[PDB]
Amino acid sequence: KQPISKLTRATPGSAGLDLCSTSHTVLTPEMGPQALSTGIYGPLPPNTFGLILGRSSITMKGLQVYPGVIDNDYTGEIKIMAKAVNNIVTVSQGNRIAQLILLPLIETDNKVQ
Amino acid sequence: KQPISKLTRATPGSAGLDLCSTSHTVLTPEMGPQALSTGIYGPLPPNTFGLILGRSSITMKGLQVYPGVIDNDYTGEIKIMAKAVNNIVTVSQGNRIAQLILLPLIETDNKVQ
Amino acid sequence: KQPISKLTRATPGSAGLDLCSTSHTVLTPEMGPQALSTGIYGPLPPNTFGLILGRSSITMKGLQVYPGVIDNDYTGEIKIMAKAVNNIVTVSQGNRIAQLILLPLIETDNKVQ
Ligand SMILES: O=c1ccn([C@H]2C[C@H](O)[C@@H](COP(=O)(O)NP(=O)(O)OP(=O)(O)O)O2)c(=O)[nH]1
Ligand SMILES: O=c1ccn([C@H]2C[C@H](O)[C@@H](COP(=O)(O)NP(=O)(O)OP(=O)(O)O)O2)c(=O)[nH]1
Ligand SMILES: O=c1ccn([C@H]2C[C@H](O)[C@@H](COP(=O)(O)NP(=O)(O)OP(=O)(O)O)O2)c(=O)[nH]1
Ligand SMILES: [Mg+2]
Ligand SMILES: [Mg+2]
Ligand SMILES: [Mg+2]
Repeated sequence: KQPISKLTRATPGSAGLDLCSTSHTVLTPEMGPQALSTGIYGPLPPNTFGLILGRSSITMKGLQVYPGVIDNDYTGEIKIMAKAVNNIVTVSQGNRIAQLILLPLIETDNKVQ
Repeated sequence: KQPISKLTRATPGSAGLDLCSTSHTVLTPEMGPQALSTGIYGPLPPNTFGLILGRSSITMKGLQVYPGVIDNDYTGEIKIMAKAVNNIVTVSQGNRIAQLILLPLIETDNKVQ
Repeated sequence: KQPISKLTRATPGSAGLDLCSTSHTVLTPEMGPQALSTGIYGPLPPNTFGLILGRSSITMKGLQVYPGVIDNDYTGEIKIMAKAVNNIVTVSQGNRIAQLILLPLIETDNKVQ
């Protein structure tokens, strides 16, 4: 169970923190959306939330990552929601397949149900 | 016609403001993108804009929400752009199917056409 | 080779900077993801990064843009990653098909591999 602080960025000016799949997974379009496990857990730094997006090279190879929100106070495992677009996609254990981007969490007076 | 201030968040640290469909709608993949009505209208708080994203549990059930930008000065009805991925999807009136996330609107000198 | 400063926004309160395709391109669903060229190059203003999203009217006409991250220090050509959803899509040279949104780049202590 690793916290977000263990993630790395490709370059100093890279916006995304790369996420790996902890399992070897084969995906086909007929399977629809699948939740890939990353081994990384919330919560996030104060006053931030996360967006999970695909890496461009992975998108171009036919694996679509559906953008996901990581809440500031989420303490579960970060999953990547993904679907093979056209072809059979093979995700090997350790392949970096998505990235976490951190964004400011704006306060509002909206009610909390 | 309800303003964004009427939306609610799941938990204090939830980044998204949940959006419902005001109509019962059936969707199939052959239909392609459909615009679902929410009953909620812009504009947004000063110096912010909005992103519309799917809820993860709804994405995993096979309804893809295409991410959308809500401009600061949009005064129309917020719609959710959605497509059934693989299967028939039935959206009941009142189902929360997407979420609005508020983000800072950065000023630049880019021209305004 | 044009910098981001040359882009325009639809209205003063429009969050997105519109991106055009510099080539006439036909797309079908069987083709999967294709990278469209825009003629516009990073890098981005200090302390910002970019998200590339579809325009809503273009999404509703059946061209899906996969959201992409533009890093602060990217100096290559901004491309739009796109797929025809259901039908044949014809992108004419000069059609505005996506938009760049600028967001704050949050600093963290994550390591840089
Ligand atoms: O891609 C994702 C999206 C969400 N998540 C986790 C973290 C986020 O805080 C949590 C809930 O996200 P959403 O609000 O998008 N899902 P939903 O509205 O279905 O669940 P909840 O009712 O708990 O808010 O799911 C992921 O791990 N990966
Ligand atoms: O998912 C969405 C996306 C956009 N919208 C509305 C609000 C946003 O301010 C407005 C215009 O969004 P885009 O700029 O993405 N669309 P487009 O560029 O086609 O229209 P315009 O030329 O008016 O900017 O459409 C939604 O209601 N839901
Ligand atoms: O839609 C996109 C996404 C990315 N890009 C460019 C700019 C961005 O800085 C760069 C790298 O993006 P990602 O980190 O998403 N791709 P990946 O992780 O495959 O490459 P790298 O290993 O270089 O980080 O690709 C685009 O031009 N359009
Ligand atoms: Mg990268
Ligand atoms: Mg939620
Ligand atoms: Mg627009």
